[PDB]
Amino acid sequence: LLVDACYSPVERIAYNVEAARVEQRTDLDKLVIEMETNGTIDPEEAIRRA
Amino acid sequence: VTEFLKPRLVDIEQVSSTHAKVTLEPLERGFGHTLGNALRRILLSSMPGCAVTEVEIDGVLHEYSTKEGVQEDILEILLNLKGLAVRVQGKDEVILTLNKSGIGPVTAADITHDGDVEIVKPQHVICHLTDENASISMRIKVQRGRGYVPASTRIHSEEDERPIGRLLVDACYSPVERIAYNVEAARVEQRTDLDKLVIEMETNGTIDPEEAIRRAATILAEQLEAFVDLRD
Amino acid sequence: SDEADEAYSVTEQLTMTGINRIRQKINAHGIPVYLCEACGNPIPEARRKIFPGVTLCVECQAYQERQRKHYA
Amino acid sequence: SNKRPLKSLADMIKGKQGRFRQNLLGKRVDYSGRSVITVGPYLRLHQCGLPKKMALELFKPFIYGKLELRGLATTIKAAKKMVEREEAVVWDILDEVIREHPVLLNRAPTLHRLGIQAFEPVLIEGKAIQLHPLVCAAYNADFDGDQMAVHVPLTLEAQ
Amino acid sequence: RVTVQDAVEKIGNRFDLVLVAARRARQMQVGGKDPLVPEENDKTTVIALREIEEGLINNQILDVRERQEQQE
Ligand SMILES: [Mg+2]
Ligand SMILES: [Zn+2]
Repeated sequence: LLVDACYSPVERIAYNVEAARVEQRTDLDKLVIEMETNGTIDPEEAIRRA
Repeated sequence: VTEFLKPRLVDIEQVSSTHAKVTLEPLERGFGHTLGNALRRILLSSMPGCAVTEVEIDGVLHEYSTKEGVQEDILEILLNLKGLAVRVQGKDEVILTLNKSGIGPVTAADITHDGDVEIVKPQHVICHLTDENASISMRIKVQRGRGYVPASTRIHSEEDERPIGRLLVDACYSPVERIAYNVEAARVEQRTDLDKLVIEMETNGTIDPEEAIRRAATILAEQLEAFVDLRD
Repeated sequence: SDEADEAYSVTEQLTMTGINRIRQKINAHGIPVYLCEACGNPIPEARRKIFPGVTLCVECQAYQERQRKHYA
Repeated sequence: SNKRPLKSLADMIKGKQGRFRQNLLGKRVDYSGRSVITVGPYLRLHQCGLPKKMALELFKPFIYGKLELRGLATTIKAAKKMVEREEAVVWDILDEVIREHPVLLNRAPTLHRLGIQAFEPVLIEGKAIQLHPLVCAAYNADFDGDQMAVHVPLTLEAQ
Repeated sequence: RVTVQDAVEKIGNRFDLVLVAARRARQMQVGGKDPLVPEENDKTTVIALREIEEGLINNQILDVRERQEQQE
């Protein structure tokens, strides 16, 4: 009776990448991370830990 | 758990003048591909270079003309001056002079050196003087940048004003042409799951592979520092 | 659409409608008639084995084919 | 002074070259322009990638009004010169003007009313209009060189 | 603003909704007024439609406010 072990406190993380323009450079990039943890650490904590 | 073994570059292999294969030996499970893909992307993107940015040829007005005696259109001579692989030592730009006369090919060996500039491929042929008497001379304008700055975006309006005989070649400041990383298990007596990363980088001769990897890891750790603490 | 995909549909409809017309003209399943409906002649055995359900011998059939060739 | 008949009053009204046919319904329209559509698969169903150059041409009076409203241009001539040079604040004014302002996208055989739809412009580089993938069925548009005409609603009621 | 379904539901017509939103947005843009809803840097169009969502705006309310304006 051994169970799968998801030690990592992230239950799901997905990131999307959109467009950004600073003043002239419109080829820039905009990261849109989106994560949920299981509760041991809040999302912002897991992000900075990684 | 206990902790990650931090990678470190055990050796670099200059199997050719340009082709090199560096190695980063101890990598925990799952970091071969993390570090490898991030490193390949940084290297293929953001590496400084010494692209030749202008040419001013004596007796030529636009790129669309022919110099008497040299058998290349000025268009084609500029296209040959694009791939010229030059590594300056001290300044973020420099003005090479290339004088030549007589029947024969005009390689990159025909340029006079400042000493701060090193042409890595002096066999690289620029034009062909096909006249016993013909003579050409250019003021090539190498300068260090990063990425790809076409002459169009380069000429926003101007600096102040550009004379009529000065041609802007399309700058590609990027020493690297090819990255290819293999992650593979590393025979270590301590652990078996550890793997080593092997990066085949294919510069054009003007970037040391160790300096390339160090600059990549610095560019990455900079953004990771921007990430570490948030903030908003 | 690409202008050749619609052309494909047109050609498909054309060939299929032709194929099925020339198929319906066969009428394989049929009745043993055994005698010509034009001249009452004995439709020979082989012609009834080839085409189950003929109504004309080969002579009257070819005759009718000539007329229907021209029209009317 | 030809072989062909002269055109007359009854001809000046009737016929597809007449007034009713293609001058009383089919008219050339301002504040409009066409380009070559591409995919832009990241957009949402309500937006279309408008090139910065088409957007700066169609929305010209709106931009002039903005530059003279915010004081960035003293008079309409100064604003005209600003947006002619394409300075650095004409771009911010473009972002502001375009913000909630649909553009009608239309493709040539308008078989139904879905060959016209209002989209919110998203400014893009280049010169191709970026059209949502799930809208091609309505438009009957593939991305092998078709073109679309964008018109700009001018009134609050048309917005 | 993406879908105007709630604004349509409040007014119960799709042409009258356009008209009500247009007149309120003309008040708010040219005639000069204050949005009854907090404008998040929206044009007068979206502000008018969002107002119609919250019930703050409709034709009855607008004619009543015109009456009150005359009583000013
Ligand atoms: Mg097409
Ligand atoms: Zn017979």
